[PDB]
Amino acid sequence: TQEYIQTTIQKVTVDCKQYVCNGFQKCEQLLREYGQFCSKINQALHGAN
Amino acid sequence: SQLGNCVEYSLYGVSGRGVFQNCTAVGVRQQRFVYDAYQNLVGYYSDDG
Amino acid sequence: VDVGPDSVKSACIEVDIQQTFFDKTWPRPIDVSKADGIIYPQGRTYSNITITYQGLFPYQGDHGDMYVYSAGHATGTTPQKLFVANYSQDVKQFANGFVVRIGAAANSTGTVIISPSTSATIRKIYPAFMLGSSVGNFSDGKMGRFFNHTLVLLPDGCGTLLRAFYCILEPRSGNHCPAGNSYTSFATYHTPATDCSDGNYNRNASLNSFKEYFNLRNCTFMYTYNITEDEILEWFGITQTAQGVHLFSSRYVDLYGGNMFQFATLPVYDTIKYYSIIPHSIRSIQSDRKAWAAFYVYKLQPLTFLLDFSVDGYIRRAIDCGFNDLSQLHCSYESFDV
Repeated sequence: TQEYIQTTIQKVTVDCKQYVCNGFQKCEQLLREYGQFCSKINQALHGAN
Repeated sequence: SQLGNCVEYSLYGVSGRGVFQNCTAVGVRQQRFVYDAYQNLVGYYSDDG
Repeated sequence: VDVGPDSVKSACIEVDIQQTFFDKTWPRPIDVSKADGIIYPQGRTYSNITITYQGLFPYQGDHGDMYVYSAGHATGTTPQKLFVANYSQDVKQFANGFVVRIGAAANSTGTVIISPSTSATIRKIYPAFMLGSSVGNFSDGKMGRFFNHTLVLLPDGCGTLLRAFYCILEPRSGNHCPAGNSYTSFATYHTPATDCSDGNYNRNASLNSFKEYFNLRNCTFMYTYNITEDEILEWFGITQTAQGVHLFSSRYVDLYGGNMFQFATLPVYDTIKYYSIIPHSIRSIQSDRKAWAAFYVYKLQPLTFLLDFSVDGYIRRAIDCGFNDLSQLHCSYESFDV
């Protein structure tokens, strides 16, 4: 009987600031009004990894 | 004259609802409005001293 | 605004520019961890918290531009020629403004610039600035001329007042003046022997020397601010918004701490694009030369800093969140300890 058990997933991190705004300062300025969004993305993935 | 009560306030354009209490000064006096880490107004230096 | 009479002298004092003597290496870069160069968030205060904040800050590690004022030439008891650096011709782009570290070396033994073998205790001296919208050259081709209205920040009274004025500077045509013969650089000066009496300081000594090189015309304002004398390191800053030019200083709010707070707004609405340091030379006798502290100018930019507010609200420690990857880490967790 063959059985596969997954023990891991691929670990991924995201440069959220770059993902969302691509280096554009106007975007980054607007992104700040959404709070520490990217800190949350990074911390959630860091823990998951 | 209204310490301990819930009041509406408008202090030099800053407004909201809250309860004022007499307490020890923190922060820079010259800046008038003391904010917390979530940007709520948490203290105030009044013109009555 | 009436800013007093024009100078009546037919000539300016000759200025000796010898940059070699001012090419010193005395680095004092911004240490953000010690909260150097920080202008306090303007409309509010915080207590006992660590938060990130967006605003105009100097970069961590920025050496800035060092400027040092010196004693002029002398022969015994009769001061002669002024001795300066090539500062008036060194025009910088203003951009978002700047902060200045003033008197950092005070109380240390230093050098008299004009005489490298002579040592003296270093004393705080205040920077002089010329700022404006447009620049170009003077009659003989040297640069450093400002056109139209120019903002001049000129300390006076032997360091007891800051005089801020916005006016048109009309070069005078006399000997060694910018529209005349044998021009090198304009410079301001004071003569301690007659200007810095223990009691009555000459509150117009530097203004009067400025006036020897330029006629002040169409002044829209002239303001003075008082400075209590001390040898304490202080910070000065300048920014510009739609509301005018904002002058910041640590001495009226956080004298010992160094955080800068706004003390004045000037009605200067054209955009400042350029600035320069007005060289200053002290007409001391040969036997009484002092070492004057260098000042450092650092440029500001819209950076995010992690700011550590103490219980008393002052910023004592900070992180420049774009300095390096380690700094980015601290900022993302909004903490100095991760």
